[PDB]
Amino acid sequence: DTFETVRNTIRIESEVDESLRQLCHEERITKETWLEAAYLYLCEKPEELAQVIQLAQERLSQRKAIADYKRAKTMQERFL
Amino acid sequence: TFETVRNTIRIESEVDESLRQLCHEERITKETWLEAAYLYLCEKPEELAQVIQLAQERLSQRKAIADYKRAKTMQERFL
Repeated sequence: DTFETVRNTIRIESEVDESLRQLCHEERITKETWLEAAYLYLCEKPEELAQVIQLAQERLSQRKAIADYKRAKTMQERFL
Repeated sequence: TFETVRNTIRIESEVDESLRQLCHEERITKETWLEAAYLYLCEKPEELAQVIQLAQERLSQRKAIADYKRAKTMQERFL
């Protein structure tokens, strides 16, 4: 049947990753599959997915900060 | 003429705890030191441009730390 698969590389915060990876192992699931289940479940619970979205971009905005921190702290030692 | 301006300062934690340790064991106050630091470095352009650059980063540093603090704290009750 028509069931292709698409490959992309994913980076997750360590504390969350080694907990999701533990849940996927705790229940005989795959990381790529738990994401699929969540996305299909939330996509049909729209008032709930809206909260996930704002949480996601607030995690990305959070991510830029942790990066921009090291962006500068590295640039500091180039002068200190 | 001689006047003084009363600016409130917010110094990074590790450095502040180190300047106060310097001035206490030197018979100095951190504000006179700041006067001395500026008066020294401004007469020496090439080194000024460096402490400018170190500052430019020292501020980008803390303003990035500010973006993080606000992002998590809004997540914290966003659940």
